[PDB]
Amino acid sequence: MGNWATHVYVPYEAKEEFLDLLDVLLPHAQTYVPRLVRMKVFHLSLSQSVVLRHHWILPFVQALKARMTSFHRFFFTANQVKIYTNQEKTRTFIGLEVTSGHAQFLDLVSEVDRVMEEFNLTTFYQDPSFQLSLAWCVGDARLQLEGQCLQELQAIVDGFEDAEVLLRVHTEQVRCKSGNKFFSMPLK
Ligand SMILES: [Cl-]
Repeated sequence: MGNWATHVYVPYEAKEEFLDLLDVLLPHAQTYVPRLVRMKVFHLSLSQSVVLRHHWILPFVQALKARMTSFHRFFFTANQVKIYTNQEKTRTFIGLEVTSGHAQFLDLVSEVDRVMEEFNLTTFYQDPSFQLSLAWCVGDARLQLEGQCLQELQAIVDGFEDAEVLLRVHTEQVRCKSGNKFFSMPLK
């Protein structure tokens, strides 16, 4: 029945205020790299993207639910613009990196990692970061986006009047995507 792309993350509610901020940030970045495309959904990753045999999807989700069940909602800040690539430098991203709340994400990762190991899947990246990805493009666009563009994007965010949309985000759930299936679970 195939091996399914599996990924664990914390959903980010993309409120109108956030999407309307992106309506300013993205065209600004597109003056430097027009081919940037907005992300469709937003979240903070807690696992690598792995592949899992179909037979183990529901057991994996059950194991995750049991470990995530005891964690509480918490607040985080994501208002620092970041340019990053995938490992092979064939995709570039613009994101908002988490500052306050990073430690709480690490605690979630520690429990997700145990479920990964239980299913013979890789644990999280060695030097972890958490970020809301806003937009991406093909190729390595760091030279066009780092420097002047990055500083201008940060100035737009800094000028967003400390809006709670980025400053004090209240997490509510953990979600596992496996193929075209989405399995949610609440934080307390
Ligand atoms: Cl372009």
